[PDB]
Amino acid sequence: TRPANHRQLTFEEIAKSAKITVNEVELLVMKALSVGLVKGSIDEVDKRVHMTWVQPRVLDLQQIKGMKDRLEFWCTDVKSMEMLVEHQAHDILT
Amino acid sequence: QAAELFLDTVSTFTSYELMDYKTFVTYTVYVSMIALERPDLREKVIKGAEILEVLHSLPAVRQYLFSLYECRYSVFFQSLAVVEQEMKKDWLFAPHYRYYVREMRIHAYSQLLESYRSLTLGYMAEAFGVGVEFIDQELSRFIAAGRLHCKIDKVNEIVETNRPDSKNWQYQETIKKGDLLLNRVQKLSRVINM
Amino acid sequence: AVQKVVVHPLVLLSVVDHFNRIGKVGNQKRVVGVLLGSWQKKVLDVSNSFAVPFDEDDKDDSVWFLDHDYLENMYGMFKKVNARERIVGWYHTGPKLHKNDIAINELMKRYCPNSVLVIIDVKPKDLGLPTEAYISVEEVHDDGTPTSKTFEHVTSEIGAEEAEEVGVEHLLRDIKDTTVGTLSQRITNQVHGLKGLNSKLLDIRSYLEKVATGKLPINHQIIYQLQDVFNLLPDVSLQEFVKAFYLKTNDQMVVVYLASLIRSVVALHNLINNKIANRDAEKKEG
Amino acid sequence: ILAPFDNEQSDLVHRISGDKKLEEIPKYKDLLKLFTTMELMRWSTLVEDYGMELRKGSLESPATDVFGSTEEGEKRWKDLKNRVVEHNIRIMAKYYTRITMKRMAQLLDLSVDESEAFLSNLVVNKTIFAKVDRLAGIINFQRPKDPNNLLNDWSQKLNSLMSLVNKTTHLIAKEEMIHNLQ
Amino acid sequence: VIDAFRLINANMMVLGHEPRQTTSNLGHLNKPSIQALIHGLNRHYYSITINYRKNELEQKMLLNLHKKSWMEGLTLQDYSEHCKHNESVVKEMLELAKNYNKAVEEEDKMTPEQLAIKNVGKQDPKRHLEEHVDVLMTSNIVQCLAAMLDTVVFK
Repeated sequence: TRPANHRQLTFEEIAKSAKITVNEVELLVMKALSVGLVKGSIDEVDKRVHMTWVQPRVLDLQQIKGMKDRLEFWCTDVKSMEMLVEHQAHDILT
Repeated sequence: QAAELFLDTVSTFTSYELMDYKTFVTYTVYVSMIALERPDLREKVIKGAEILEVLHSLPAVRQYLFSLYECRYSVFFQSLAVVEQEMKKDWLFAPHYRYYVREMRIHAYSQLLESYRSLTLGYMAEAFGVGVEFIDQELSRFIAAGRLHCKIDKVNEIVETNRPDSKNWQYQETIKKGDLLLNRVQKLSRVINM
Repeated sequence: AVQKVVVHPLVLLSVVDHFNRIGKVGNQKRVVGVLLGSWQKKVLDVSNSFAVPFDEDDKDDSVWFLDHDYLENMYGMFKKVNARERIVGWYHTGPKLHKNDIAINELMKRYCPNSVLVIIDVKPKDLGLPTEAYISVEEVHDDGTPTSKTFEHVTSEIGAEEAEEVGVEHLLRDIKDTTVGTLSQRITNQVHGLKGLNSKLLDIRSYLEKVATGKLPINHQIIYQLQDVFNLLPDVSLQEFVKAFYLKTNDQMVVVYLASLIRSVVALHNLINNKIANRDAEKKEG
Repeated sequence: ILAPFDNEQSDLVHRISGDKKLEEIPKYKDLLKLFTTMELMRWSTLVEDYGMELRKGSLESPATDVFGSTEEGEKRWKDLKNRVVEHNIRIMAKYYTRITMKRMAQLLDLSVDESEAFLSNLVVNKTIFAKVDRLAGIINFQRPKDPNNLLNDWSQKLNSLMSLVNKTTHLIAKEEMIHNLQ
Repeated sequence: VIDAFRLINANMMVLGHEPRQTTSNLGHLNKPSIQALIHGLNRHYYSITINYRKNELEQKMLLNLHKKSWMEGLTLQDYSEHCKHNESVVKEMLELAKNYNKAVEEEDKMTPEQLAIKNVGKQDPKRHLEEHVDVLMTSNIVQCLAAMLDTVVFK
């Protein structure tokens, strides 16, 4: 659910979502790290979890348009840098 | 290089033309107090058998060395003043006899603060030399010069220490040597070709 | 199984002139031939090749004709002149892989259990390589079939031998690199990389456009790989990354500074030498 | 399971596991599974579930050797306790990044001073990396980061990106080949 | 080195006539080597000119040799061996710097007629330092620029 930016989440959020108290949540994430479902690292003194990689999943046809738009405004940066580098260093060889 | 080359106490001093051996030993200890640091001052000038045997006949120089080494800063100043008086009228030390002094003092200041972190300037009054205002002025004028990296707060009279990285100091020297060499090479370039 | 394949220019020239001499007769679309080469460790080398009569109908993709006796006797005939070569695979000059490729690969897998398919483009228009290398494999998934035959790509490159190198050097009189230095290190590496990356992104754009409006055979492995791609982009706004970047750049510039200083000194020395040596030449004429 | 952790012990465990006749005896297979999986129990459940299981059957003679002998029993029980606490330390160092001291003592079923005493000899013997500040009760498990390593990881990530982007397109073309041929 | 030859008969030479009647001057552009003259050649056979036919398609195809993929031009190398290489280069630069002035001072204390022969057995820093400078500048500049554009091409 959370975006790639600001993926850090707290213990109390897990406690409320999973309907358990705090003292077990570590073990839960431990299990989630053991079987390789999710990859990350966990802190204890500050009650924070740093989540990094989660398994992919299937999704409908109205969600891939987001990836299409992301490619849309991704290709333009490459094109712009191409043009800038080509024009700036022209006389180095015609 | 002077203190480096003066390791001939044991390799003979037959050059009695210029001076006698006792003056040679005094000169070598005076320059060894400048050039080299504690891990070598404890290995070459404090452990030498011949230099210690000669120094045993000179109470003043032995006291002046042990005061610095044994961390008796109070008695250090009398010996420093006597030595600088001696070398002011002495040959080949007069034209810069001040500069030498301006090292030793600040050197001692850098040899005490590096162990603690928040030593007050009140302790320095009875541990280093009387006069809080004098210590304050000296510390301020040495901070302003860019050396003796520390800081002082006067509202509560507390001295704090810091540890700058050894990359800043290793950068202004490069830039200034580069500037001097560039000036010299430009002068050389336009001396020729009218 | 196979890691890299190396292709000599000889087979490229043979492909080109075979295509020319067989397409001049009539309007054929695809031609087929068999390659010869060698193995060492996991690296494959291709040396030479010969053609073979092949026929295919555009009406249906299930009818085609090859010759067995021709291939057998021609291999036997090339055996008598050089015994080091051996059958390794086949090539077809189609612009893109066809449906019948699996059937032909199965047909001539008899002569080599590790046949490798090579596609050569006869009229390239870009800077990319003209050759593509594929190998058969059996793939397994959840439902539909326990195994299915599928091609997988293998890295390819163009090699050269000493005699081949001198021949191609004699043939390439007109075109030769201007300078070797920062020029060839920059344009031949960076701008071409930008070109290729943009082309790849455009192709994947096209495929993604084909979905959710048109045909729509939603495939899931492509989606998984797209998620993996879009998840692996690093973040350059982090403070520690910026600090490390600045530290390394500042560390690097000093060396260029020093080298420029040395070059200036050497130039001044050369100027002094020339002026001194040349000012002492006018008086010798009297 | 008494051997201290090493690669030779690890591959010997892997080779000795998965025996067709080993399943004839389930309890020691369970012990091997417990010692080969992730984070292990504190001390109590295994001593309460396998202490009595080392007296019955027709194979408990090495178990009776381990218990009944006084000096051997004491030494081997101490060794087993050390092994299990070492396993817990290794796993919690692998998964955590910074931990309080009270929780560390709690998970080991022993007091805080014995916790620091048991980690001090380990860290001075150069087997694990740990930095404990005992004015705030904090333990740090991660090394300082050099400027080279961050950029090296960045470059590796870039290389993986390029490789996987290259991989996607060929499968794209192969998928497209069988839908718009005619 | 490729040559082409055809044979002649001696009976026609007995008639006081020579083969290969000449109608233009484009047949005598290359003088034969002395070893061809040593053997039979003109008294037994005659050489003919040669040419290579070139077209655009094969020539355009053939220039793909040694071309590299778009991946090779975007990798930015390890940041650990680079500093080792720079450190290695700087030390020999220092040593050549120390050795330069010795040869600079004695450049004119000896007559210049034997100046060139004086540099026949031992190396000279002046020629032996420029290559260091060049390689060092090139490597540093390209390594900087690659990372420079890569920081923004990807995200």
